[PDB]
Amino acid sequence: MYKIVSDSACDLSKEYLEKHDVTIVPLSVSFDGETYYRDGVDITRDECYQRMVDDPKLFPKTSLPSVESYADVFRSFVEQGFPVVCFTITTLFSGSYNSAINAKSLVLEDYPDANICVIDSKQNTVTQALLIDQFVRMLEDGLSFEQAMSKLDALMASARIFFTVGSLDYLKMGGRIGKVATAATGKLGVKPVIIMKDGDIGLGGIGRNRNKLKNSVLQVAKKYLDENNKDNFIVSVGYGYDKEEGFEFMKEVESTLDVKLDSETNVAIGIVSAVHTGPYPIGLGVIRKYETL
Ligand SMILES: CCCCCCCCCCCCCCCCCC(=O)O
Repeated sequence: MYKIVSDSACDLSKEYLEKHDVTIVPLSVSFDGETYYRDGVDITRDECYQRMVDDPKLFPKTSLPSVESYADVFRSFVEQGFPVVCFTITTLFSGSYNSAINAKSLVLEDYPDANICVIDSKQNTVTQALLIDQFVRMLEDGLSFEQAMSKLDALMASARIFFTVGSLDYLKMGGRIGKVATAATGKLGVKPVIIMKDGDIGLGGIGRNRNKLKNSVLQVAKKYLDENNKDNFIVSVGYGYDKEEGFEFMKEVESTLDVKLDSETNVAIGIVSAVHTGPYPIGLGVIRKYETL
């Protein structure tokens, strides 16, 4: 029996965490740059979105989890004899992974025969949730840790997020915009269609109208799924401030792609991503079914 751990960027539902025994190590958010609140623990996802929606000039800051936060979780499981597997947001967005690496080392000092595996998921939000869920599936289906790890690279390489946001303001201010900043996207009124793959974000298209942008998101995903064998993928949706739009989007996804969503890994996009996307991200994530690899 493994104790699966993730940082809070994965956005897995309360229900999922209880059902599959996944433990979350929270990132923090600050609105004034002085006081920080642990994601989901000291503040709720809905409250954070509200602060941003109420104040379009407010740019909050995120902070990686402390080494001690990871260490206390690792330690409590390890002294019970549990092997630990810990997933983090992509190292290209956050130093979360390296906090966990330092925390593993800390715990080893006091428990030299401890089994702790730290994984740079190379994902975020929906695809981090999809990857964790593939791992949860493999272990529940009776694969050994080694058998599951032998599929990890291919799973991570196959993951994609296809999404759009309300503006470039938060991405630029938060420093992770990277290749999504171009001459075209810098023009007044334009929003990007964004693709997350291989641990980072890139530009998949542009537009101006919310509904047209969501249609472009779907067309970009459809091309990828068609190329790679749609039947062999799990598909889930992530939504931001407007839950109704999210549910309606899920219908468009199922209709356009001719799939049924895996609802367990649908996510209300969390604070970690929202601080950087703004309160209006919407999109879908996909990942290969391990069985097909
Ligand atoms: C369907 C899901 C759509 C939302 C996808 C958003 C994923 C990529 C957007 C960029 C996210 C940057 C997050 C950086 C978090 C930094 C945390 C920290 O301070 O260490």
